[PDB]
Amino acid sequence: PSALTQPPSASGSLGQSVTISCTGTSSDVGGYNYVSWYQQHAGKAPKVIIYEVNKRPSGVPDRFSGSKSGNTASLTVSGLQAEDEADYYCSSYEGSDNFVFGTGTKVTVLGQPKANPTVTLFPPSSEELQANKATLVCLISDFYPGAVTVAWKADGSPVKAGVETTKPSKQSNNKYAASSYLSLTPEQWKSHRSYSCQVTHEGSTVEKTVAPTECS
Amino acid sequence: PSALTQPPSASGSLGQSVTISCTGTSSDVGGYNYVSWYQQHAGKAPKVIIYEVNKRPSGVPDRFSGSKSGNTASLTVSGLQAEDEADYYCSSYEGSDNFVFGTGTKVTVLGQPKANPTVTLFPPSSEELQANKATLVCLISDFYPGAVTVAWKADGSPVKAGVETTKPSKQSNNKYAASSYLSLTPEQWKSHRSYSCQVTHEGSTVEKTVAPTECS
Amino acid sequence: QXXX
Repeated sequence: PSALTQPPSASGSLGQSVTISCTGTSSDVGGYNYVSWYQQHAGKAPKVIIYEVNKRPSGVPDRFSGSKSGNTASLTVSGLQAEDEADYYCSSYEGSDNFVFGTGTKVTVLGQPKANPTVTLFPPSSEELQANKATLVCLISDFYPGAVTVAWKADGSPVKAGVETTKPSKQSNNKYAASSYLSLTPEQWKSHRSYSCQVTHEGSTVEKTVAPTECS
Repeated sequence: PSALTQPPSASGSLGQSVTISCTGTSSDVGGYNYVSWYQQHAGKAPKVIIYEVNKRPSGVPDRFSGSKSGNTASLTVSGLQAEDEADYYCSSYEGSDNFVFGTGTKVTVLGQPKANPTVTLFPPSSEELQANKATLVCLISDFYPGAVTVAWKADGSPVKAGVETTKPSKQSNNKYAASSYLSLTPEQWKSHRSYSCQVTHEGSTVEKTVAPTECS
Repeated sequence: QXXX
């Protein structure tokens, strides 16, 4: 197991070529080849489109191609069509029960200008600290395509624990909102210098940072 | 061409069991011991919970069960866990390097307990204020089932302006999170006594307030 | 999983 690093969104104007990456960690996508790509049309099931790094299955179209330099595999759609909108997924068959899957990439044919998110990070309020609770929130809004990667960092070091992130929910302005949160012990809150909400969206990652003070 | 035949929906009572069948052909499910069952939770990545008919990956649920008959493979989830709510797809080898996929099941866990939402209201961040913006977040977390009504107030009067509310998304504890945000000028914020977030759920209404009464 |  693990997850293989894919990019959040991967969008093109009807016509261009687009490259999706899957960057693995030695073990699985790292010098070893059962690297396969699946297409996940909105609501239907996966269709494998490229087996074994560059080979494609019966009935897949030539404009799809695969490649793998070292720790990264690639798929390239050359001649982006409407029906190329789907999510793509990579994976690696190690040598056993646990074949690893990648993160997913929303390929989007662009219908408006691209929007890079407005990341806003909020500290645990004083009232909440009152009740002896602490929740941080990372508001991610006004972005398009509607797919991002959130990530957390406690005092520099990445954080897995108290975290949840919502699906992109298209606002009234058809740009998207999403949010992520970290709940903790107040002492946990005081056990660190700083916290970061770090978001990946196409070309730009943005990492925002909070810190504990002592207002009341 | 065609696919593998699965049922939409297959809900067990919590604690009991659910079986998902996958019916195919003499050429696929009916001709090889390569039947693969996948999970894939709402919005996350597909996960192999069963390879080769009846083989689990190492740390897979000890009572995820695989069984071929003829052209029919069967996954038995025993000990219906809430976290089992997901889509389930089957797949089969299908001659000369192909691999066909099942239509996909939605599995539900009948009898999950209701949970009224935690409502965390956050005021204009310190920082953001420097940058001359104000954004309130209303975090609606840990509710079940997946429906809420957020309405905001300014001194007990509806605000239809600059509020935006994410659809709810399941969290790792299969309850839901969601957010509502209100964009204001520091003028607005500092000129209105209290903003309220009113989260209505299952006939219950919890309302949180916030005042420009934060040291600074 | 290859499998295959």
